[PDB]
Amino acid sequence: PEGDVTVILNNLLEGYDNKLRPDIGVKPTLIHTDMYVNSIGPVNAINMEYTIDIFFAQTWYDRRLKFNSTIKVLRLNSNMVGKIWIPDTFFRNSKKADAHWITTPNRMLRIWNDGRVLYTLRLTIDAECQLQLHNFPMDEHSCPLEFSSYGYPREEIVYQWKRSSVEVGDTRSWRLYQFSFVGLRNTTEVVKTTSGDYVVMSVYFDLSR
Amino acid sequence: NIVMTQSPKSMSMSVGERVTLSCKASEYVGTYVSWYQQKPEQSPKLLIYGASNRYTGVPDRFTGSGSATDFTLTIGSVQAEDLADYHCGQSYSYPTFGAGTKLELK
Amino acid sequence: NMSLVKETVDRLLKGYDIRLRPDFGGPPVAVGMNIDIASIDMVSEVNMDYTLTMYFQQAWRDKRLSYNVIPLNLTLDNRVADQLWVPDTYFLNDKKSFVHGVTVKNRMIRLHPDGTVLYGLRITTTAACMMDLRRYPLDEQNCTLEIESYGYTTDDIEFYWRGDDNAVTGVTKIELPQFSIVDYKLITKKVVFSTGSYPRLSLSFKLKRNIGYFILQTYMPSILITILSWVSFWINYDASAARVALGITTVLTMTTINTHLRETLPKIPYVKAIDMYLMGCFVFVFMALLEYALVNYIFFNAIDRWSRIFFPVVFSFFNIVYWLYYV
Amino acid sequence: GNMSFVKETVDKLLKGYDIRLRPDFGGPPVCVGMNIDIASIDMVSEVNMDYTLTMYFQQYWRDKRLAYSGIPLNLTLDNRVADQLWVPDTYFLNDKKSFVHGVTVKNRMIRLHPDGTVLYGLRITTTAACMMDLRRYPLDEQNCTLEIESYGYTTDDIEFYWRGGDKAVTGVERIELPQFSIVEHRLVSRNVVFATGAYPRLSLSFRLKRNIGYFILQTYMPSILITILSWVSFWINYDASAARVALGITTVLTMTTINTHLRETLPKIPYVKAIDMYLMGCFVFVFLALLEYAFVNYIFFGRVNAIDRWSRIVFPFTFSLFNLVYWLYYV
Amino acid sequence: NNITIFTRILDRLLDGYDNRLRPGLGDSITEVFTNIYVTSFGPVSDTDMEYTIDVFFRQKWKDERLKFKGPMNILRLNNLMASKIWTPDTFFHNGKKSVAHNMTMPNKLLRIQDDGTLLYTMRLTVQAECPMHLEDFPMDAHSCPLKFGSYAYTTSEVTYIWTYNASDSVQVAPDGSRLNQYDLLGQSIGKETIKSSTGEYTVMTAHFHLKRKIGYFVIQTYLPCIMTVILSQVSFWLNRESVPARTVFGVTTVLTMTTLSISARNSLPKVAYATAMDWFIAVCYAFVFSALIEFATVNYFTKVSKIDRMSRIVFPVLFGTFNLVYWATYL
Amino acid sequence: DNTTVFTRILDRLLDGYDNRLRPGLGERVTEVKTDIFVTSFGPVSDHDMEYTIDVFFRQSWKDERLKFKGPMTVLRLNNLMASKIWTPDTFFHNGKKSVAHNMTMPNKLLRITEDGTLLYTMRLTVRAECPMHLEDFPMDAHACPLKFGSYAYTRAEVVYEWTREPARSVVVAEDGSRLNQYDLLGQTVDSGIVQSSTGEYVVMTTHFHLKRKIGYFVIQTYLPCIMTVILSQVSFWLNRESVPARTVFGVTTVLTMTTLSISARNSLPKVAYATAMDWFIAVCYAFVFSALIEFATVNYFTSVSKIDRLSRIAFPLLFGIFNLVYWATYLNR
Amino acid sequence: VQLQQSGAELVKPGASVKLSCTASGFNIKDTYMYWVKQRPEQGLEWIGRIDPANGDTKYDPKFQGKATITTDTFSNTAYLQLSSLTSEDTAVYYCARKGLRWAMDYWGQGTSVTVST
Ligand SMILES: *[C@@H]1O[C@H](CO)[C@@H](O[C@@H]2O[C@H](CO)[C@@H](O[C@@H]3O[C@H](CO[C@H]4O[C@H](CO)[C@@H](O)[C@H](O[C@H]5O[C@H](CO)[C@@H](O)[C@H](O)[C@@H]5O)[C@@H]4O)[C@@H](O)[C@H](O[C@H]4O[C@H](CO)[C@@H](O)[C@H](O)[C@@H]4O)[C@@H]3O)[C@H](O)[C@H]2NC(C)=O)[C@H](O)[C@H]1NC(C)=O
Ligand SMILES: CCCCCCCC(=O)OC[C@H](COP(=O)(O)O[C@@H]1[C@H](O)[C@H](O)[C@@H](OP(=O)(O)O)[C@H](OP(=O)(O)O)[C@H]1O)OC(=O)CCCCCCC
Ligand SMILES: CCCCCCCC(=O)OC[C@H](COP(=O)(O)O[C@@H]1[C@H](O)[C@H](O)[C@@H](OP(=O)(O)O)[C@H](OP(=O)(O)O)[C@H]1O)OC(=O)CCCCCCC
Ligand SMILES: *[C@@H]1O[C@H](CO)[C@@H](O[C@@H]2O[C@H](CO)[C@@H](O[C@@H]3O[C@H](CO)[C@@H](O)[C@H](O)[C@@H]3O)[C@H](O)[C@H]2NC(C)=O)[C@H](O)[C@H]1NC(C)=O
Ligand SMILES: *[C@@H]1O[C@H](CO)[C@@H](O[C@@H]2O[C@H](CO)[C@@H](O[C@@H]3O[C@H](CO)[C@@H](O)[C@H](O)[C@@H]3O)[C@H](O)[C@H]2NC(C)=O)[C@H](O)[C@H]1NC(C)=O
Ligand SMILES: *[C@@H]1O[C@H](CO)[C@@H](O[C@@H]2O[C@H](CO)[C@@H](O)[C@H](O)[C@H]2NC(C)=O)[C@H](O)[C@H]1NC(C)=O
Ligand SMILES: *[C@@H]1O[C@H](CO)[C@@H](O)[C@H](O)[C@H]1NC(C)=O
Repeated sequence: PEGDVTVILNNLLEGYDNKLRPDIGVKPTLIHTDMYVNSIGPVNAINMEYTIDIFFAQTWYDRRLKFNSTIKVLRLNSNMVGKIWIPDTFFRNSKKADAHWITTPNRMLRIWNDGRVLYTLRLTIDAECQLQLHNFPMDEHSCPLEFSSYGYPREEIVYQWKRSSVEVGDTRSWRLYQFSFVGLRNTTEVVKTTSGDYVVMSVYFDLSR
Repeated sequence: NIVMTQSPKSMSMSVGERVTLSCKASEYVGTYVSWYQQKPEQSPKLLIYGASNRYTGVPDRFTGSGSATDFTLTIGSVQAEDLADYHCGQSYSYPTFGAGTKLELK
Repeated sequence: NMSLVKETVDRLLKGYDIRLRPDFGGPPVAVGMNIDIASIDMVSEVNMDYTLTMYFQQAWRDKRLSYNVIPLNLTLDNRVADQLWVPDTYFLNDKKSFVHGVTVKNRMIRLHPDGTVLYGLRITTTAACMMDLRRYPLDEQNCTLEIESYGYTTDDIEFYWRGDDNAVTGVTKIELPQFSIVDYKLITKKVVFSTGSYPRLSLSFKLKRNIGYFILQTYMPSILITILSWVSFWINYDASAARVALGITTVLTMTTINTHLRETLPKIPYVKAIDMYLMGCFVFVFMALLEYALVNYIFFNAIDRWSRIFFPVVFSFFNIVYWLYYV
Repeated sequence: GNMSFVKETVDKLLKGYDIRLRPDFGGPPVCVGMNIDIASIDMVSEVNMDYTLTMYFQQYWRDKRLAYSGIPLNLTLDNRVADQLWVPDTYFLNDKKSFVHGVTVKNRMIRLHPDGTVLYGLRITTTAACMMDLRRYPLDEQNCTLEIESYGYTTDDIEFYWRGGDKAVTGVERIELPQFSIVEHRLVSRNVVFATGAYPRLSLSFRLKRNIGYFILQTYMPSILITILSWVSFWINYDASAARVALGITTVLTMTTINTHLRETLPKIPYVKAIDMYLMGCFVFVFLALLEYAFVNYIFFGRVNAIDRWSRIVFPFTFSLFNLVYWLYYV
Repeated sequence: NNITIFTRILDRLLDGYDNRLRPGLGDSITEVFTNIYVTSFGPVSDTDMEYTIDVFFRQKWKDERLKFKGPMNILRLNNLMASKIWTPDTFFHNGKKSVAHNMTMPNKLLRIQDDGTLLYTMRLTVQAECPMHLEDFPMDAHSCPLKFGSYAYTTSEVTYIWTYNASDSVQVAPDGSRLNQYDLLGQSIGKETIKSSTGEYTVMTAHFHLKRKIGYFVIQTYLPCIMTVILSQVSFWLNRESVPARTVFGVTTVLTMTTLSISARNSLPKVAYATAMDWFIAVCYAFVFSALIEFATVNYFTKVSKIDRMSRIVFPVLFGTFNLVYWATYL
Repeated sequence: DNTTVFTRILDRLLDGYDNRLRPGLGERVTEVKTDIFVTSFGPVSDHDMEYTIDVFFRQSWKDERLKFKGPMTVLRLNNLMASKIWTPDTFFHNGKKSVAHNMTMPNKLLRITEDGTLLYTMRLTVRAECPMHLEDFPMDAHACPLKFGSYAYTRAEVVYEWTREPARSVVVAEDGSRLNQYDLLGQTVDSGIVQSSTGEYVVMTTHFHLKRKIGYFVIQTYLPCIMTVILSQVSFWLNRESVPARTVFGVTTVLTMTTLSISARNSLPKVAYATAMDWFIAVCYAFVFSALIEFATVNYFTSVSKIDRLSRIAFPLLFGIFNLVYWATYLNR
Repeated sequence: VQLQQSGAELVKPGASVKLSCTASGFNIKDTYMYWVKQRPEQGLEWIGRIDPANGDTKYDPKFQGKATITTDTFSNTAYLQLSSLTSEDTAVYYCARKGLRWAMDYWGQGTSVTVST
C-alpha cells in the first residue's frame, strides 16, 4: 500500500457526506453512462419479458474526491462503493433484476486525480418488452430498456450517453432462439411524473423472427 | 506422458529474412508452451512464456502463435546474434522438451 | 456554500428520535397516499390473486425536519430512511411483495423546507383477490388492494388520498391480455380490531373478462361438435359402422374438451357458466347417439326425419336461453 | 437481585471472548457431539434426485471460556448471543438449498451449562442431494445420505461423534412418506482426506424401499389388460376385417401412449427400468397379436381355424410365463 | 418539549437493559399470553398435505424492567424497540415455511404499558402441516392442526397461556376464507406438554375442522365415469350381426376408462392404498369390461341373443344397486 | 491467559491494516494461485443452455502485511477474519446465478502461514452458461466452459495462476457424478487475456467435455418410430378389398407419427435449425405417407396386385438402407 | 535473479555424486525448482521437480529411483543425489525455476558431469 495510498483514502472520506450528491445547490450532476451487453437471454412470449445481462458503467464528477498526488488512478474494489455517493439509477421497465455477488460483489470503483469517478457493476435484468401477436410468427419487435434516477429530478441529475453507449458481444453464443439481433438505437427523453421531471435513457433492441 | 516434435532438424539461411519454426504436441497443451534458445556453451534463456506472449528483454522480431496442438515460432528478420538452437517445451503437464532445431549462417 | 447544506442535514439528524412519531402524545399525523400504477401483470385464477407493480408514495409533515436557511427542496439519498421516522403502512391482502433493489434500493426521500417528507417506493406486490367464477368466462370480478397502518391507531395516524380522485393514476394505460379495467374507486374507511381502530384506504379495480379468446378456443369447437353429431341423421340406417364412428367421436370429443378446460381452473365445487354449456352440449350430443339406438331397435324413416327438424329447433332455442341469462 | 447476579456473570463471560479462536486453540482438538431430532421428510423427488429433510440439528461441545460457578442452573440465553460465541462451521456436503426457520424469530437454541458446555441447536430444513439408481423402478430401494462435515477445522482441530451412540437420531420411526417406507437408518463416523487436510465426517443414511401398491393401481393393471383386450380379436371371425384391425391398432396405440405418459415424469436416464421392461414386454405381445391376424389374413385372402385356435391357447399361456419370470426376478 | 420527555423515558428503560435474559430468569417463570386472529384461512393444498393460514399472532407477557412513570399509560411504539428488548422465541412445531411480512415496514406491534405489560403482535403466513388420510376420498373431513410453543425455554422457564376463555381465543375473520375445496366448520384449541430431547415444552395447539365439498369431483370424475358406463350399455340394444359397430363401443369405452383412471389420479398424493374414488372407477371399469366380453360371447355364438336380452335388464339394475350401496356407505 | 497469546497476534496484524488495497500495490503484481475441486458435476439443463457445478474454489496469494511470529506456523482461523483482510474479487464470466452456501456457518476457511502465504477456499454452486451446438442431437458432444477472473483489477494489478500443474489443477470427485443424461469424459484448462474498455484482464478458462448418452432416446423416440414404420408396412400384407381395415393402418400410423414428431421436439430448445433426430423422424414421416399413397394407388385400381407384391419387399428394403446409412454416418463421427 | 551451481566434477562409475544449485535474490519457498538433463548435441530432458513449501517431490517415470533431492531453506540451496550412476550418464545438469506461465525464466550456468577413467 506504501502508506501514501492509505492516507489519500483517509483524507477523502473524512468530512464526507454520502447522503448528498456532488454540487447539491450549484449545478446538476452530469452522469455519463456506458453499457456492454453480455448475452440477451430468452424472450418469453407468454410473459412478454426478456432477460439481459449487462456491464452497467457510469461516470460522473465529484469535487470532494480530488487529490493531488503522484498516483493518478485509484483502482479500488467493491468495498469503497458503500462509502461514497452512488447515483440511484433504476430500470423503469424491469420486472425483476439482481446483481451478482459471489465470490465478491461484482463492482468496480476507479477514482482519478481530477475527481472523475467510474462505477461499474454486472446486472441481470428481466425487463418488460411489448410483443405484438399480429402476423405471428412473422413479426419484428423493438424490446426496450429504460432507466432513470429514482429520486433526483431533471434539475439534479442529467444523464448522457458515452462514445460507445451500447457494445454488443459476439452475438453468436447469445440466447436469441427465434429472434435475431438486427440493431440497436440509443435515445433520450424527459418524462414528467408526480415527483418531478426525470431524464430517461432508453436502449431499443431490434429483434426480427 | 507428452512428446514434442520440432521440425525440421536444421536449416541454413542468411541474415535478414523469414524463418518459421514448428512444434506439435501429442495431445492438447493449451497455452503453456515455452520457447528456449541455447547459445553454445552458455545457459538457456526464455523467448516466449505462454503462447504469443513475448518475454522482457528479447527483441520484437521473435513472435509465436498458439493453438491446441501446433505451435510456431517466427522471426521476421534473422540477425547475427541468433546463433542458437531453439527448444520447444510444454508445461500443461510435467514438462517435456523437443529435440531442438539447430541453425547456421553463411 | 455546500458546508451550510451539510451542517443543516447534520443538525436535523442530531437529536432525532426514530422511535417516536411526529406530534407524539398530541394530534395524529396526516399521511397522504399517491399511488401510481405502472403495471398489472398476472391476474391468475388458480392462485386467486393478481400481481401489481406500483409507485407507492407517502407524504406527511414532521416538524423536527424543518430547515429555513436553504430555499430548496432537498433530496437525500435512499439510505437515510433508516434514520428518519416513516409510517408502518402495510397491505392487508399481501401474499408476497418486494421493493426493487437495482442498482440501489428503489426509494426516494425529499425533504421540503416546511418539514414535509415525500417518502416513496417502487413496490411489486401480489395482492390476494377472492374470485367468484359462477359466470365464467362471461364474469366480472372486483379485485381490491387495502392499505392500512399496523401499529398506529386512528388517534396516532390518519390516512387520506391526496388529490381526491386524482390520487391514483396510470390505471387507464394498463393492458391485460384477457381482462379490461373498467372502473376504479378510492375508499377511505376505518376498520376495528381487538387492539383498536385503524385507518384504512382501499384501491380496487373492476375487471371484465374478454370473451374473444374463450369464444374461439372453447365455445366455437363446442358448438361445432354438435353439428358433426347432426350429420349422422343424414346417413342411412343400414350403414351401422359410419353412424357409430360418428356418434362415438362426438361424445368423446365433448368428453375430452370438458377435461381439457378445467385443469387450468381452481377446483371449485360449484358449476361455472361454461360448464353448464358443455354439459348441455353433452346432452344434445348423447341424445343424438341415443336416437340411432332407437332407430336400430325399431328396425332390427319417420323417426329419422323427425330428428332432423327437432334438433335444429331445440338446440337453437338452447342458445337463446343461454345467451340471454348470462349476458 | 438474582437477575443482576446473572447479568454480571454473562457480561464477564463475554469480555475478552475472542470469537476467531476455537476452544483449546493451541492444544488438543475440541469434541463436538451431535444428535438429530428429525421432524419429517417434506418430499422425495426422482426428477431432481433430492429429498427435503426437516430436522432439529443439535450440537454439543465444551468451551472452557464459558464456565461459571455462581449460578446453580443452566443458563438458556436468548438466541442472538450465538453470534457472539464460537460455533463450529458444520456444513452438509450434499446440500442444495437449506435454511434455518425465521418465524417468529431465528429458530436456534443456545444453552450455557455451568461446566462450560455449549448446547447449540437449530431447526434446519435442508434439501440434500440423493443420487438414485432406477434400474429396478418401481420395485427398487434407495439409499439417501446426509453428509455432515466440518469445513475449516481439520482432525487436529475438531472431533465429531454421535452423542448417545445409536440413539442419536430420533423420530424416524414416526415419519410417514406417501410413496416410500423407511426400512433402516445407519450412523457412520469417518475421516475423509482432502487436498487441504483430513476432516471428520458424520453420515446419516436411510434405506427407502418403495410401496408399489400405487403402481399396480396406476400402471401395471392398465397395462396388463390391453394384453387381455388384444386377445378378444381371436374370438372374432376372420372375415370381419375392420373389427380385428381396429381392435389390434387401438391396443397398440394404448400401449404406446401409456409408455409416453409414464416416461414423462421421470428423468432422462439412459438405461432401461423394470417398468419399461414390462411395458416393452407387453408391447411385443400386442404387436405379435396384430401380426397374428395379418399372418391369418395373408394365408386365407392371399393364397385358419387351426391358427386361430392355437393362438387362443399359446398367447394366454406365454403371457403368464412372462409374468412368472418378471415377478420372480424383480422380487 | 413533549417528545424530549418520552425520549428520556425510553432512554432510561433501555439503560442497563440486557436482552439476553428473560424477565424473572432467576426469580420466577415468564408467562406469555397468546391470541390468534386468522385474517384469512388459505387454500388447503391436498397434494402436499399442508395448508396456509394468515394470522395476527399476539403475545403478551410482563417485564418488570419496563415500568415507567410518565404522563402516558401505554407507549404505542414502532418496530425498532421490539429488537432491543426480550421477545419470546415462539415457533410453529408443524410449520414448513412461514413468511413474516415487512412491506413497507416490519409488520410488528409493540405497546409497553405503565405496569410493565407488553403487547407484541406480528403478521404471519404459516404454511403449516396437516396429516391427511384419504381413505374416504373425496368425502373426507380433516382437522388440520397448528402447534406452536417456545423453542429454547422449557416449562420451568416459559409457560404459554391463552388470554381469554378457551372458546374465544382463536378468532376467525368473517369475510376472510380462501377455502374452495373445503369449508370451515369450527376451531378447537388445547394445551399439552411435549417432552423432547432437551426437556419438556409447553405446546399450544389449535385444530381447524374441515370438510370436503364433493361437488367438484362429481362433475369431472364421477359423472364421466357413470355416463361412459351408460354409453357402454348401448351395445346390448344393437343388432347381433353388426360386428364393427359394437367393437367401436368396446374399444373406446375401455380406452376412455383407462384415460379417466390416469386423469383421476392426478394432483393427488401417491398413496400406497386404494381410495374410495379408486373403488368406484374399478367397479365401473368391470361393468365396461364385462360388456365387451358379453359381446365376444355374442359373436362367438352367431351364425337376437338370449344373453343380449337378459343383459338389457341385469346390467342396468346391477349398476343401480351398486350406486345405491356406494352412495349410502360413504354418505 | 493461554489464548491471550493468539489474541494479541490477531489484534496486531489488523492494526493499521487497510483491506481496501491489494498487497504490493506500488511494488509488484498480486499473483493469485487457484485450483478447483469439483465435489459434484450437477445436471446439464439443455433447455436453458446451462449446467450446475459444485466446487471447492481454492485461492492462494501472498500478503507481506500478515507476517507473524508465534508458537504455531499455520493459523487455521475462523471465517469472519476473511472479511477483515484483502481477498480477490474473483467472479465468473459466464455465471448466471451462483450461490455461496451459508449452512450452518459460512462455508469458507482461511489459513495464514507464518511467512504471509494465505489460503482461502470457498464452497460454491455455479449455474454457469454452456453454449451448445445441437446439430447432432442426440449423438452430440459439448465442451461446457467455466471462465473466471478478476473484476476490478487488470493484468497489471492481479494475475492468476494454477497452484499445481494445469493437468492436476482441476480435480473431479469420483462419487460426484450427478449427470443423468450426459457423460463426463475429462477436463482441460487454459489461461488468456480478455480485452475490455476498462483494461486487459487475465481470464482463467476450464472446459468440461461431455458426451450425450443416446440410451434414453432409443427407447423413447428411435424404437417407437421404427415400430410405427413396421406397423405401416404390414398394411401391404392384407387384401385389396379391406378398404376400411387398411385405412386404419394408414390413418393411425401417420397420426401417431405426427404426435411423436411433436412429443419429441419439446426436449431441446426453440432451435431454428434441424437436429439429427428430426432428420430421422422426417424420413420416417415420409415412409408412412409412402405407404398411405401406395394404398390409395391400389384402391383406385381395385387377384393380388403387383403394387403390393413389390412394396412388400422394397419398403422393408429401402427403410433398411436408410437405417444402415443414418447410424453409420453419425455414430462414427 | 542470480542462479549459481557448483563446478564440474570427475566421478567413477557406480559411485555417488553430490551437486548443488544455490539461489540468490529470491526465496525458494514460493517458486518451484526444476532440474533438467541436457545430453550433448541433444534436446533437454526434465528429471524432477520440487515444492519446498511441503517437501513434495515428483520425478520423471524414467528417472524413478535414480535421483533424489533435498532442499535446505536456510542454506538457500537444493541438492542433487545420484546413487547408481553409470558411464552412459555423461551430460550437463541445469537449474531452473517456475516462471510467469509455468515457464523456466531463470536458468543456472550448468554443471557438466563426466564419468570416465
Ligand atoms: C424485508 O425482509 C427481507 C429479508 O427477508 C429484507 O431483505 C434483505 O435486504 C437487505 C437490504 O438489501 C439485504 O442486505 C444486503 O444483501 C446483499 C446480498 O443480497 C443477496 O443475497 C440475498 C439473500 O440470498 C438475496 O435475497 C438477494 O437477492 C435479491 O434480494 C434483495 C431483497 O429484495 C434485493 O435488494 C437484492 O438486490 C436482490 O434483488 C441478493 O442476491 C449484500 O451484498 C449487502 O451487503 C452490502 O451492504 C452492506 C451494508 O448494507 C455492506 O456492509 C457490504 O459490504 C455490501 O456492500 C446487504 O447486506 C439482505 O441480504 C436481505 N435479506 C435477505 C434474506 O434477502 C428486506 O430488505 C426487508 N424489506 C424491508 C425492510 O422493507
Ligand atoms: C356376460 C354374459 C356371458 C355369457 C357366457 C356364455 C353363456 C352361454 O353359453 O350361453 C349359451 C346361450 C347362448 O344363447 P345365444 O342366443 O347367444 O345363442 C343361441 C344358442 O347357441 C342356441 O343353441 C342356438 O340354437 P340352435 O343350436 O340353432 O338350435 C341359437 O341359434 P339361432 O337361434 O341363431 O338359430 C343361438 O343364437 O345362452 C343361453 O342358453 C342363456 C344364457 C343366459 C345368460 C344371461 C346373461 C348372463
Ligand atoms: C408408390 C407407388 C406408386 C405407383 C404409381 C403408378 C401405379 C400404376 O401405374 O399402376 C398400374 C398397375 C396396376 O397394377 P395392379 O396389379 O395393382 O392392378 C392390376 C391392373 O389394373 C390390371 O390392368 C388389371 O387387369 P385388367 O386389365 O383390368 O383385367 C388387374 O386386375 P385383375 O387382373 O385382378 O382382374 C389389376 O389387379 O401397376 C403397374 O403396372 C406396376 C407399376 C409399378 C410402379 C413402381 C412400383 C415400385
Ligand atoms: C369492490 O368491492 C368493494 C368491497 O365492498 C366495494 O367497496 C364498497 O364501495 C361502496 C361504494 O363506494 C362503499 O359505499 C360507501 O361507503 C362509504 C363509507 O365511508 C359511505 O360514506 C358512502 O356513502 C358509500 O355508502 C362501501 O363502503 C365499500 N365497501 C367496503 C367494504 O369498503 C367496491 O365498490 C367494489 N367495486 C369496485 C369497482 O371497486
Ligand atoms: C448407504 O451407502 C453407504 C455407502 O455408500 C453405506 O455406508 C457404509 O456402511 C457400512 C456399515 O456401517 C460401513 O462399513 C463399516 O466400515 C467401518 C470402517 O472402519 C468398519 O470398521 C466396519 O466394520 C464396517 O465395515 C461403510 O464404511 C459405509 N460406507 C461409507 C460410509 O462410504 C450405508 O450403510 C448405506 N445405507 C444403509 C441404510 O445401509
Ligand atoms: C417543492 O415541492 C413542493 C411540493 O410539495 C412544491 O410545492 C407545490 O408544487 C406544485 C407542483 O410544482 C405546484 O403546483 C404548487 O403551486 C406548489 N406549491 C404549493 C403550496 O402547493 C414546491 O414548488 C417545490 N419547490 C421548488 C420546486 O422550488
Ligand atoms: C448514440 O451513440 C452514438 C455513438 O455511440 C452517438 O453518436 C449518438 O449521438 C448517440 N445518440 C444519442 C445520444 O441520442
